Formats: sequence, C-alpha cells, structure tokens
Amino acid sequence: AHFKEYQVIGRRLPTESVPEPKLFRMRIFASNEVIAKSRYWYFLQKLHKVKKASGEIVSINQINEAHPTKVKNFGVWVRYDSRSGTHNMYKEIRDVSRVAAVETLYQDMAARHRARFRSIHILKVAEIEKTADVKRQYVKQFLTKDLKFPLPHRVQKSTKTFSYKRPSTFY
Amino acid sequence: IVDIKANQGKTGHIKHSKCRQEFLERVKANAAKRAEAKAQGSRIVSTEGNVPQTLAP
Amino acid sequence: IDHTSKQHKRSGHRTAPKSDNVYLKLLVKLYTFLARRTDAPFNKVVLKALFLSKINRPPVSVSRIARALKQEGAANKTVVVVGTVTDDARIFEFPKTTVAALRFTAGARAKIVKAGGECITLDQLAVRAPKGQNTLILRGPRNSRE
Amino acid sequence: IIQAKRDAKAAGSYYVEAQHKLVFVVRIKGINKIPPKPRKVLQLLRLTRINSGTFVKVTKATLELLKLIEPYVAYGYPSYSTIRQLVYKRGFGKINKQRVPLSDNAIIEANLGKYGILSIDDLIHEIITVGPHFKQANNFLWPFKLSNPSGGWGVPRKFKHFIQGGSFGNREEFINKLVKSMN
Amino acid sequence: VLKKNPLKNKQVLLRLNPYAKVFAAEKLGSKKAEKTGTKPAAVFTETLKHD
RNA sequence: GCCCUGAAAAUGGAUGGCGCUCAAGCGUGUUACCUAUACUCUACCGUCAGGGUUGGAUGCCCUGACGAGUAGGCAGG
RNA sequence: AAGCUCGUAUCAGUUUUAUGAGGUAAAGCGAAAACUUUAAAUAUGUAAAAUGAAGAGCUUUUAGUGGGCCAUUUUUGGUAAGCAGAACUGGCGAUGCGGGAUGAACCGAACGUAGAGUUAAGGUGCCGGAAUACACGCUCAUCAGACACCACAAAAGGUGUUAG
RNA sequence: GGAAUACUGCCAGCUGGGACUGAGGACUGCGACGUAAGUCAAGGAUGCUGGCAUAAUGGUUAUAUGCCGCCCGUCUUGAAA
Repeated sequence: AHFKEYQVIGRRLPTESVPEPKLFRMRIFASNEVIAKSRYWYFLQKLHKVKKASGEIVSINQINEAHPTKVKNFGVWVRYDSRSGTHNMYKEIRDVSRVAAVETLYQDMAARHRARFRSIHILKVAEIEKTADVKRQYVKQFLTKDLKFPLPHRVQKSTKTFSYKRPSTFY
Repeated sequence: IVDIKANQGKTGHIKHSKCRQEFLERVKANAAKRAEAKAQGSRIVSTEGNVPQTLAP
Repeated sequence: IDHTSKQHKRSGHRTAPKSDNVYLKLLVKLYTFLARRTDAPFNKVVLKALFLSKINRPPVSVSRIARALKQEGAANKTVVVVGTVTDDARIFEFPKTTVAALRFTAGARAKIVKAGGECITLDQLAVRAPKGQNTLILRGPRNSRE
Repeated sequence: IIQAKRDAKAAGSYYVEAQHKLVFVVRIKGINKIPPKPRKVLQLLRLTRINSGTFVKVTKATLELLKLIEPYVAYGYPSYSTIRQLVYKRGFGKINKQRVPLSDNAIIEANLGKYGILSIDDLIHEIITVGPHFKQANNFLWPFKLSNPSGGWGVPRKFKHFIQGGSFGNREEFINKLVKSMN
Repeated sequence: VLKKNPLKNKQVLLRLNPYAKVFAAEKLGSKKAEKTGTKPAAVFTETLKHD
C-alpha cells in the first residue's frame, strides 16, 4: 500500500523473579499498525524463539521523514526468500523519503524476483552522504553536473473517440 | 476411575486418579469460606536501567 | 438461516376435543373461559382432563370415592370426576357426599342419592366452586386397560 | 488516557495501554461448507447469518473461541460512536422471545430495570464499560442484522486474513470503519 | 407501526435522549480542550530518531 | 526473473472467439466500477409462536420469527 | 404420534479451570549428552467457570431406510511410477441460484411473491454489464502468454535481456 | 523560535441534488415548541393543479426484438451414458 515506518519496541513477558527484559526494538515498514505488529512478532520469533504470548509490545510510534522534500540517495540492504535459499541484496534508490524508497524496493522486488511483502525483510535503509560512495550506475548516472535530458515521443491523452487531426508526438 | 499409560493416557501401566482432587478441595474451601463469611463478612514501563535496543537480523 | 432449532414446530397442547358432542364442547368452552379469567390451577386441570380420550379417562368407582372421603379433613369436600362414576356392590355402606362428574351410571347415581348426597354436572360445579374451592378431583386406575 | 501517555513521554517511561475488554464480531462467510466446530462456536456466539454482529466480552475462553472462528469473522475493538449508532439504528430487544425495536426508554426500563438500566444510553454505557450486568444486557440485545458495507469490503478477496490483504481476523480499530459502512 | 431512526429524526432523538438538547446547545461535539505544553523526554526523542 | 531449445505425428480449428505487444501478456500497489434466488429495509401471501378477547369463539384483535426437498408423515381443499 | 412428569428444567459436535497422554529434544541450571526437575499446546478423557439454549426426561407406539462415489487429515505397508489397508471429517445423493466460455465432485451462496439499496465469487478492449483507470518493472516467442504449478516433458543447453 | 497544513478520528454541526416506498385508518402513547392558548416533521401521506373519460391506461392475442430455456417417461448404478 502506501507505506509508513513504525518504530516497534517489545520485550519478554514479565514474570516473578524476572525483571528488566531485553527491550528489542525494530523499524517496520507497513501500511498500518496491525500489519506492523504482526510483522514485528514474526521477525521477533525468527530472531529468537519468542512466541507472541511470550512477549509484549510496549511501544509503537510512527516515524516521519525528517527532511521529506530533500532528494536523498539511499542504500537498502534486504534479504528475501524463494524456492531456493534466502538471498541477500543491496540496492541503491534515489528518493525523497525512506517510505518512498521502501515502496519502490517492494515494487522492484515483485517485478524482478517475483518476491512479495511476506518474503522481503528490510535489513537497513541509510542515506549515502557522499556522492562517491554510490555503486550502482543506474543511480550514479543522475549525479552529473548540469544534467539535462529530453522526453522524445510525447503521447498525449485523448478524451474523445475521434480526433479531427493527426497527432504530433513533439515535445 | 484410574489412569492408564505405558511406562496412552486412558482415564476411567496404571495409577490412581486425581481428576477430582481440585473439585473436592474447592468444595471444602468454599465451605470454609462460607463459614468465614458468615462469621465475619494499564501497567507502565519506565527506563532507568533499561533502554530499547536495536537487535535486528 | 443456520437454524439451531426446528422451524414451524407445533407446541403440543390441545384446543379441541376429538369428540363432536355439543354438550362436551359447551363444557370445554366454559372451562376455557374459567382457566383464562381465573388463576386457579383446578380449572386448568379440569380443562386438560376435558380433552383426554376414553381410554385415558377410566371410570371412577363409588368405592374409590368413599375411600377418598375417608381421609381426615376430606369428608365435606366435593368429589370431582372428569369421567364416569360407576357403581360398586362390594361396598355396603356409603357416606353422604356431593359428587360432580361428566356421567353417572344408574347404579352409582342411585347409591349416592340413597346415601343422601347429590349428583351435579361440571357446569353446576363451576357455578358452585368457580375456583374449585374445597374440591377433591380423582382419577381412576389406568394400567387396567392393557 | 491522553495525559497519561504525555506524562510517560515526558518522564521517559513507556505507557502500556490497558488491555481491551470488549470486541465486536461480524460473521463474514455464508452458511455453506463450515466445519462443525467453527459452526458450533458461531451458533454459540449467535452469528447465524452472514453480516450478523454481536458484542463479546474478552476473556481467555472467549479469546480461544475467537481464535477458532477467525476464518469466518471480522472482529475488532468498537468505539463509543460505533456502539451508539449501532444501538440507535439497529438496536432490538429480546422481549418474550420476540424481536422488539428500541423505540422508547420504557421498553428498556420494563425489561432491564432490575439491573438499573433505565434508558438506551444506560444500555450503551453497560456495553461500552463492560459492566456488572454486561451478560444480561448483551443477551437482551438481539443480534445485529447488518447490511453489506456501502463502498464494499475494500479488498478483492475477503477470505484471507486482514493482515494479508483479506477481510477476516482481528482488525482492531478498523472494525469501526467497517461497521459504520455496514450500519 | 414504523421504526424511525433517531440518527435522522430529531423528534425521536429527543424522545430517547433528553440530554441531546444540552449536547447540541453547548456544542459538546466540538469541545475545545485545554492546552498543555509537556514535551517528550530527550531519551524518547533519541530512541524515536535512532536506528 | 522473463524469453528460445528442452520431440511430436496424422479430416480444418481454437487462451471461448475476435484480436492484443510501453498489451488487451507476466509480477505487484492503489482506487473506481459491474452484478446472485446472498445481506439490509418495506409491502403482501402462508406456517408457526407468544399476548388479549362474555361484548364466522372452527372465530376476532395485537405482536415476533420463519418459508429448499426424494421416500415417507400430517392437514386443508 | 399419544400419554405421564417438570420447566431457578435439562442440556451443548464450543472454550476455559484442575487431573492425564506420544517426553518424543529447543528449556537451564545441577553428581565429572549418560542423569532427571521444569515449560507456550498439535490432540483425546474425566470432573467444575464462560457463551448459548424453551423445551426436556420417561412409557407405549407408526412409516421409510439397510448403497456408496469424490476429497482433506492422520496413520501402516508399497512401486520404475501410479499406489493399497485403516480411522476421522467434509462434499454429493433428496438441491434450485451467481461465477469458472462449457461440465458429477471447482469458487460463492442455499430458494414464499415483489420493490429499492449493497455486495460474494468472478470480472471491467469488443463480443458483454463494468476504468483502452492510475503507478512501478519485466518480456518480443519462425505458430509467446493470458493454467490446472509449491506437476509432467525439467537434466540441462543459449554470443537473448534484466537485476544481483 | 513561532506557526500553518497533511493524515486519522469525533460532532446528539449546517446545507443541496436523485431514486423506491405511503403499509395503517375516530381518539388513547412517548415527546418537541410555548407564561398560556395551543401548535408540531412526535404510535405509517397529505395539500394544490391539469388533461382525458375512452381503447387513452389496462387486459387478451398474433408477431417482432434482447436475454434465457436441451425431449418426456422408465430403469440402472455414487453418478452419467
């Protein structure tokens, strides 16, 4: 959907003679809090055998992008499952927010590796501060001084069935 | 009424049954509580030494 | 639509006796009114008895009536039989008593009158005791019909 | 509640909210091809036709029942506005085994007066605050006959979990939007 | 003979709820709450803005 | 991941057809829209049920819920 | 179906509580995995809180019936491969309606006569009601693909293309 | 440092257009507005107006058009043929 980023903090279930559990925190990209909590429980169990009943979510907050209208190069480390084993992937995404980059990554995974939301785990999203630290050329290409490109073959939308002139694809 | 299980849990390799011990104890306890009554009738998580920790795959 | 019980299930209680006796229908009408407008369980008992079939309304003997009246505190009560009162030559002494019944055989009626009582119908019973006060309603033996 | 959350934020504590005690369940599937144990639990919850809703008090036993009927229901945590609209528009009382609309406060007082419920808003209070007489009041309410949602279910296929883009299961606070669409 | 929705018919609303008049007159549906200036703790801000 | 090869005969034929190629194909996301004897509301018919009826009572009044069906059963015509 | 009894009855294809069960090896922590104390419940019993329920128990009676097919699940034994023997639970039989172009076992949903509204499954170029919608990618097949697929040809071959 | 806006939710906030329905038949009820008189959208439609008074509406029938609809009964087996 339209993704949001949630910080989710959970812990073990308190018991007698058991104070101060290990406060496990995670950052989950999900359309809503119900899905975020389910994903948190799933990842917690995968990390360590902590069932949903054996745990408790003590906090969940929505994290907004700090400078939402600044263009940022993001490196995204993920891992996803298939019929073959799990694979680790590094991707570079140029966008103005982490949620936008994560949505782009989910769509790219679906289009390329046929993977889905339940199969992708987002290990880390980080802004790459220096231009020189980028690796993928499909991102490094848009970083040159005085970048300019045309948009050849413009296709205009027609509201009516019939047009009374041949269309031009000029731009 | 007894238990059956080789040394798979048949109620009704044997031992005596304990399937009504709680019921009998509660009957006696409720009688005692009735006699006693007749005679006279969101938590919070703080952070001081624990901080949320980033442990992810 | 996922019904937990049977649809269009008839209750089971009765409204019309199978008999086409006009006088029986009149008695049933009177006691339907009485059991509706009176909260005395006697009227409901009599009304329910008015619907039973012949095999379910066995006769009651004058000996049975006299033995019932032999109870202490029950000598002056009026005995009610929703059914036939039959005679019994095995009793040689009969008390004075008032009996309400659907039908009296000739011998039973003669015995009651000779002992000095009266035989009344169930509508006369309704007039005298609208709630069935000081009544003793009897049922005859059943398993005799085998 | 709001100020307690703010105080926890200011002090650096984490305000853990109270566990929900009331749930609203709507039967989502039809009466064909249901396995016997789930259909028994549905009958016990009084969900006997599709788009039929009831209130359920949350205990361990009811929690396990809800886990059993998960594939065939949508349930969540109802809000005061949702409960108020439900009772005002589709509230019917079970009186002498008959389905009687709640058109006046006298109807409620004659049957729930023993429990101290004098009006429709007292009944709503007894529902929202799961109170001493919640069982009697909830059973007095006839099961709610909801229509299909105006605007659809918002999914192409209903019979997946809400988590996986479907309709069934626990949707928590989204039950309010669904139920108001169905009201 | 006919059920009327209290959410649409104002007469039935008042009949079933005498407090609807006070609610509407005092605008309890648009109650402007008193303000507070509490700020979240610095540890909370850092945890929210940390990875 | 998608694409080609990764064998298949024999009347002319089939993603249902037409046709479709930045699709009208494949993966995925968000909305809108279409329509079942299903759901909601109303009217009406019948069945059943629960209340009332001393002033066609096999009736009359009020209210609620229901309505698939072979063998077979019961009832009214 | 008829009688008798009672209806703060009598229960339930459901959960919970206490008492059992493959102790199968992840408890943790012991005398040096060989010890022998524990734990969320997949999966059945007994007995007592939740939810629901206006009919229940007993005694006499009357009709029709007396095959199976398909699938899920577990289990024991097998083949090149299919599979066979059990037990459970569903579907069908007696069953119309929407959808899958079409149809015994597929997806929805069970049916009094009508009106209005909303939907399910499935769809929205045209046939044909409904976006030649919006968005990000991939693919060009000298008989693509539009599916039964967590199936068979399937082990691989390719100086096709994309992303790792 | 000060705002604004988005998003999500609430209102017993206001207001416009469209469609289907009008069951019931003296009164009785619960309410609303009023110092009262009384009035009201409060236990189900009334008011005003026009044309026609007959094949005009409608029925019946023959056809046409759109969609749908396989030929009945028996008998077998789950079932179909």
